Amino acid sequence: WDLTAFGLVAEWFLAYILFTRFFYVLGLAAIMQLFFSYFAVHFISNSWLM
Amino acid sequence: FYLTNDVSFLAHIQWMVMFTPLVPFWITIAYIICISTKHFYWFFSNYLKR
Amino acid sequence: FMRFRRAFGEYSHVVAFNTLLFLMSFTVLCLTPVYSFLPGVYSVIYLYLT
Amino acid sequence: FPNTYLEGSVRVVTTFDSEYCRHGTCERSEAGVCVSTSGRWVLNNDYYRSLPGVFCGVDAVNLLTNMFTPLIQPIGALDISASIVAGGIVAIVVTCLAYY
Repeated sequence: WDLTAFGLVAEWFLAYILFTRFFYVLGLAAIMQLFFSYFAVHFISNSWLM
Repeated sequence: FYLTNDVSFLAHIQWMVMFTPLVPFWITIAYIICISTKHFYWFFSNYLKR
Repeated sequence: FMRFRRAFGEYSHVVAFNTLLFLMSFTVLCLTPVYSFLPGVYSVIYLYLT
Repeated sequence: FPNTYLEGSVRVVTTFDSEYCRHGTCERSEAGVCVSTSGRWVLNNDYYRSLPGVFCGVDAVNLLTNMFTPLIQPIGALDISASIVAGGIVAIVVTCLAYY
């Protein structure tokens, strides 16, 4: 058996329990990573800085 | 060239950040060659020359 | 390790120069599948530079 | 099919303005001259003048002049072949400056 997902869920739950002002910036980073991984390709062209 | 290295590094970083996306490639390669010749000479002298 | 370090300096002059040649050969090999004339001219220029 | 000036590893094709087609799919191509470093199919239509190793132009002189078009393109157009393009400019610049 494997239980990595349960461990990650427990980590996220314990993070939500220990709520601070800086949880929102981490949630924003996570959702941005998910969004970029989900679509990507479409709106990336030129602009090596981007 | 007529600046101290302490501000020269910041000037080079700012120029590379800002003017890069709107300049021809050969200008950038000439800039890189002119900046890196002073270290290419030292590297060639100390690790390649005879 | 000290004996090997002392002995290495005699062949270091060839070892350092070999790296650039290996990198160029690897780049040419990587660029082969698109420009299928490069291995011919590259061989001639390699022999000329040798 | 259009007329082929050379055949083999290096292929040179000249086409008129017509919907050239073969077994498979059909597309319209503008009149001109096309040359590819590989024996792959080549056309003057869009989506064909984007692939690596494919050169095109209105005429023989126009194609030769347009061969240098990526050289005046802003940086961030080549990924693997950027090294040889950079070297071809670096060598010319360093020679023409440092000697002459």
